[PDB]
Amino acid sequence: MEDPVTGPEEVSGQEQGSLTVQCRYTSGWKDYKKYWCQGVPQRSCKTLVETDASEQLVKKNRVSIRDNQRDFIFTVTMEDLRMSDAGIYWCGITKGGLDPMFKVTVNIGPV
Amino acid sequence: MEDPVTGPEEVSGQEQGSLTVQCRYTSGWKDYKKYWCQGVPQRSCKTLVETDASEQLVKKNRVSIRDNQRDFIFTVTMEDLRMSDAGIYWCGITKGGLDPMFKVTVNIGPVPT
Amino acid sequence: MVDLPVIQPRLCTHARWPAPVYGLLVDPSLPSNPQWQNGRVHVDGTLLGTTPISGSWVSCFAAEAAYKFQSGTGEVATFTLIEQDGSAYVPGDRAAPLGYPDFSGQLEIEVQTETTKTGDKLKVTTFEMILGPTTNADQAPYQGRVFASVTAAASLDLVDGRVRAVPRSIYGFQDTIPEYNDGLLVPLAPPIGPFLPGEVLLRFRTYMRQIDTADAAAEAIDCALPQEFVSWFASNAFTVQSEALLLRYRNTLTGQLLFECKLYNEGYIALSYSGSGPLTFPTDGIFEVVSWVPRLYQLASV
Amino acid sequence: MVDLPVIQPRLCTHARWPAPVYGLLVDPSLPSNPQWQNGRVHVDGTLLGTTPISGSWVSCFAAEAAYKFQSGTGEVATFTLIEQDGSAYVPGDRAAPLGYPDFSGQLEIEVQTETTKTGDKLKVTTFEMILGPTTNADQAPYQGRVFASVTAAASLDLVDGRVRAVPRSIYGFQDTIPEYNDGLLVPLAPPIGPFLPGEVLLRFRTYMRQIDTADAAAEAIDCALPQEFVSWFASNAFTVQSEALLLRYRNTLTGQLLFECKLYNEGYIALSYSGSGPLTFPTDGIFEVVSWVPRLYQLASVGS
Ligand SMILES: C[C@H](CCC(=O)O)[C@H]1CC[C@H]2[C@@H]3CC[C@@H]4C[C@H](O)CC[C@]4(C)[C@H]3CC[C@]12C
Ligand SMILES: C[C@H](CCC(=O)O)[C@H]1CC[C@H]2[C@@H]3CC[C@@H]4C[C@H](O)CC[C@]4(C)[C@H]3CC[C@]12C
Ligand SMILES: [Ca+2]
Ligand SMILES: [Ca+2]
Ligand SMILES: [Ca+2]
Ligand SMILES: [Ca+2]
Ligand SMILES: [Ca+2]
Ligand SMILES: [Ca+2]
Repeated sequence: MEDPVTGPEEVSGQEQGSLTVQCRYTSGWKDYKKYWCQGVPQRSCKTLVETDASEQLVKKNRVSIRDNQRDFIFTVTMEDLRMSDAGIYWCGITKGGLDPMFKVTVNIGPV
Repeated sequence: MEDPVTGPEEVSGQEQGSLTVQCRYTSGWKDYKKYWCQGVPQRSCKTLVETDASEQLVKKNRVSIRDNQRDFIFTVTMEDLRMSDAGIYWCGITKGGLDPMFKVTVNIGPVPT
Repeated sequence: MVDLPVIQPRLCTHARWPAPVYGLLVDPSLPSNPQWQNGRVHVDGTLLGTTPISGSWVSCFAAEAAYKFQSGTGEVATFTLIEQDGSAYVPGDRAAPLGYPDFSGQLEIEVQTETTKTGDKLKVTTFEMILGPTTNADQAPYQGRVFASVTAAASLDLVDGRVRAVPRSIYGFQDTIPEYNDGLLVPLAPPIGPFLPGEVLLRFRTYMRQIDTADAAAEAIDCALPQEFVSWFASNAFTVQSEALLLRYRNTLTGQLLFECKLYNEGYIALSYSGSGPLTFPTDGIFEVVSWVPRLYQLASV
Repeated sequence: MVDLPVIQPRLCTHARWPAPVYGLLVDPSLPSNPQWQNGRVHVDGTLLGTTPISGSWVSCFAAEAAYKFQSGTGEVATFTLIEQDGSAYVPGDRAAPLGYPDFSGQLEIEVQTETTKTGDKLKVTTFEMILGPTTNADQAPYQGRVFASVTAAASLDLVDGRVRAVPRSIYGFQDTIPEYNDGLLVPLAPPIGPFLPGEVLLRFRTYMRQIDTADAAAEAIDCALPQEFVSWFASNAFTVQSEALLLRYRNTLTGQLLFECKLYNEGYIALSYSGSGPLTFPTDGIFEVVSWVPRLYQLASVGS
């Protein structure tokens, strides 16, 4: 893997249910903050949840994130899904300048 | 065909030899002037020979052009080839505004050994 | 005595986006006291904010560009900003180098590039650059440091060198100041104002080339004065004798007075207007100076 | 008394390509009497050639654009020109709409486009447009009609509409007038000049974004006056009171006189220069008007 971070291009969940996104990265990015971002433009996206560069699980409202720093994967969960949750999201790694980011499109199926 | 005019993307000849270029076109362009152009920028290329919209031969210097308006091919012949002939050339159809054109790269080398 | 260039607004240059002035209007529904940083000049000729003299500097920047391929992002540019005349940029009493964009969104910029790739050398490359309002790019034009990128499956093999980035398009335009210093405050030209009760800002309008995947509506951007007025005041260095100038905006071929207004010394024009929605004016008039007036001078309504 | 704006050349706007002025020079090896059509103004304020007031108009054009896909060419733009303030273009005693490029080569231009395709709407599209010197495109900006294209495998599904084309790059630049009317002569501002013996044109220089597959050297373009001088004369409408104006170019902090020169009434500056190669000057001086003078006034010469 040459990219710093990769994920699923698309992910689907059902209204009122959940979805999970595995943001896989390469070992050099272990000690960096990881985050889950929403919307466009890409680099002014809204951070929904972010780690503190440890393996501590973080949850903010309906979004959770945890960085597995052995396997180098941070997992995002979104729960109690709403149709308005559909759209463009990003796996992100915080660094100086341009953050590594990976575009994830979220689709929501009703009922 | 759907493109108005197609040529050989690459054509190669040898010093003191000759080569031919078939500029094949679709039937609607039968009664248009055809030409052979040299150089870039594309649309200020140097016209080396241009027909008068008939099937009559035109020759200038080492370059000939002949439109066949039954098979819809104008053929360009370049004779007594020289290394300096190599370059970018164009099949062209003259019309108002942007001419249909097709880029032909002409390569020239010595006869081997 | 102060005078003004004899130029119709429609023949003038916009001071915040490099384009003609197309519109002249008041609109009380828009933010009343915008904190624009370009197109800001004092009547005594003092340039304010990041306002340049030359219209060509507007919404542009100059830099020593350094390029690095970043797999999964593309070719990344680190721009070490200079002033657009080539002199060194030094952080000081304004937000950024002269002419630097004073609005937000994602900007396409064009720069000259040079490649080592076989078969070409010079071309123009379009980069994307996030301006603001907040970003995760840690933009710091105040520190002379900004970042841009261009999608590329592999390295473009660019040669580092001096560029002047000019604006191609705006995406997600917001008329709010960009990220000047990685989230920190910077020195700014103050909000435009104050206005007397019933006064509103006169706006010179142009339209910005735009990316928008759903809406075809034009992207308006307003400025307080055409760029020709900026260079006029900067050249003339008039002496101010009161707090404002009474102007008349007139058709010179008809004599028809279209309105009177006040140019406050601080470089913005007010009309007295009580309407709720926009009122546009013809762009083929001429502004003529009538007299110095005090701040409290009361204008005839339009 | 006639005067000039108090602005250093390095803070000024170029009058033939939309960019800063970067250089101030003489070069006797260059064509001595160029027939530039932009950056041309009389000291009495009369705009000459296609010169506009606003620097944003320079090397641009406005049009009603009609698009049509042509297999083998791509998406073709037919641009029915208008003036850049939206007013109708009327053929008259100049070459083209105001601001229209007055050089040759192949220009990349940028315009706003609107597509009907699902999933987008507005974007900016780069077209290629041949300018001159001679072309097989039958460009006729004098008639208000020019053609451009962008390579596309299938239609871009563009919606016809009004555009303002701004320049992205030049390819095969030649400083010679473009095809203004399909190879016919058009009304032109005359060649710049005449010059007294020993006088050469003072040049304001900028550099053009370029496509060039083999050479990295910058593409210089000169003009006779910065755009700020154009709008200054057009705004002031000074009265002519003799044949020419004597100017001094001075550093205003040190007081150093760098040279004297002559602004002829017809809008160009002559320097008396006795060297053979180019000579550049500092760009942080100020031009000041001294006096009206006759055309035959002999300047103090600047040497090697
Ligand atoms: C995009 C273009 C700017 C080019 C630029 O210069 O770089 C400008 C030129 C003139 C503008 C139109 C003016 C009339 C209309 C005004 C109305 O309030 C909004 C729509 C309206 C049709 C505008 C759309 C944007 C235009 C076409
Ligand atoms: C490309 C830029 C133009 C962008 C424009 O504004 O849009 C300009 C900025 C200033 C220019 C350089 C100036 C110094 C040198 C002058 C010398 O005679 C030629 C080389 C030299 C190094 C130039 C190269 C072209 C530059 C980099
Ligand atoms: Ca960052
Ligand atoms: Ca043609
Ligand atoms: Ca930051
Ligand atoms: Ca929009
Ligand atoms: Ca022709
Ligand atoms: Ca070149």
